[PDB]
Amino acid sequence: MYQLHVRVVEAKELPKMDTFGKCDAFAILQLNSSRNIHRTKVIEKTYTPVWNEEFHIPLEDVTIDTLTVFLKDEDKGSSDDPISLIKIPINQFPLGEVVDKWYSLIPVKGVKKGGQIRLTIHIAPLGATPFQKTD
Ligand SMILES: [Cl-]
Ligand SMILES: [Cl-]
Repeated sequence: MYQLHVRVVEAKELPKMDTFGKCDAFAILQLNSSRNIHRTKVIEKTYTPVWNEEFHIPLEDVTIDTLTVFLKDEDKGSSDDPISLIKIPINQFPLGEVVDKWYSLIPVKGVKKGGQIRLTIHIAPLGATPFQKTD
């Protein structure tokens, strides 16, 4: 009955993945290893993508669940090209609080920089208003 509200706000300091242009970045969110897998839109040709997209993900156990965030470059022939990732424990957010923070993405092998991503995260009972403190 707890919901993870995650606003994938923006990222910065992304790598130039190819000689032809800037990154076409999008983010994938996954709860644990479950089927709850969400994707943002692709922002074409920028190192500072701004998505400002909200996702509402039902949670299984707020003491152990993990959110994986995986930043990738849109498929241009070789599948989506991984940039970087982070695994965020759900238990580090006080229940009911709206937490707006930057996170350091770990670049995958062969990638020169991982980027930094801003997420606003709010875990609340599913009937509460998302992205407002649950007093
Ligand atoms: Cl182009
Ligand atoms: Cl939205």
